Amino acid sequence: STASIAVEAENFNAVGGTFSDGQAQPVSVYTVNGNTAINYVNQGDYADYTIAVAQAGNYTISYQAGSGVTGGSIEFLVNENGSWASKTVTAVPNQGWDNFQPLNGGSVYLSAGTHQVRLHGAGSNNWQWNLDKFTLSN
Ligand SMILES: OC[C@H]1O[C@@H](O)[C@H](O)[C@H](O[C@@H]2O[C@H]3CO[C@@H]([C@@H]2O)[C@@H]3O[C@@H]2O[C@H](CO)[C@H](O)[C@H](O[C@@H]3O[C@H]4CO[C@@H]([C@@H]3O)[C@@H]4O[C@@H]3O[C@H](CO)[C@H](O)[C@H](O[C@@H]4O[C@H]5CO[C@@H]([C@@H]4O)[C@@H]5O)[C@H]3O)[C@H]2O)[C@H]1O
Ligand SMILES: [Ca+2]
Ligand SMILES: [Ca+2]
Ligand SMILES: [Cl-]
Ligand SMILES: [Cl-]
Ligand SMILES: [Cl-]
Repeated sequence: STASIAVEAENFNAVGGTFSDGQAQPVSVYTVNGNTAINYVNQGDYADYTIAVAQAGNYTISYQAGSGVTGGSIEFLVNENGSWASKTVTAVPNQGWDNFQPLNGGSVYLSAGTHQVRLHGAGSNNWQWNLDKFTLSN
């Protein structure tokens, strides 16, 4: 029942958000030290991903995330029949914008099938976090 699904944060299907950050898109892509990541993530911004899951299970979520402020949090949601369902919310340690560190994001039950997942800038700060990737492990 072991399984591992790595998702590159830059590989979102769509991004969204109201915060006026002056960029072409509400969330942007950059590279640092060979790591391609999303940045300019503000409060209320989000990134959507479509994920195929062959093996049903209670997956553990790990993020390769950094932040340069206090009050950034990653909320992981799944779109369940046209309504977003909040799964976990994880504060991101303030250890530097480009300093990605493994971050435990809790667990989420995923059935065998295809899931729309959203990562949302849920924290209190105007500025939230940068993200290299996340992994779902069973
Ligand atoms: O004698 C007094 C008077 O003197 C006059 O000469 C002055 O004009 C003065 O006026 C004051 O001046 C300052 C002090 O009080 C206010 C007053 O007007 C004024 O305060 C400043 O106001 C600015 C707007 O005009 C700003 O708000 C400024 O705050 C800063 O603005 C920028 C720069 O540093 C940050 C700070 O908030 C902010 O930058 C953003 O910071 C984020 C972290 O908080 C983050 O780094 C953002 O960048 C992102 O970082 C990572 C995630 O995504 C990317 C992205 O680049 C990257 O990977 C960053 O943009 C405020 O101090 C008279 O009183
Ligand atoms: Ca933004
Ligand atoms: Ca990446
Ligand atoms: Cl990917
Ligand atoms: Cl939680
Ligand atoms: Cl769950």
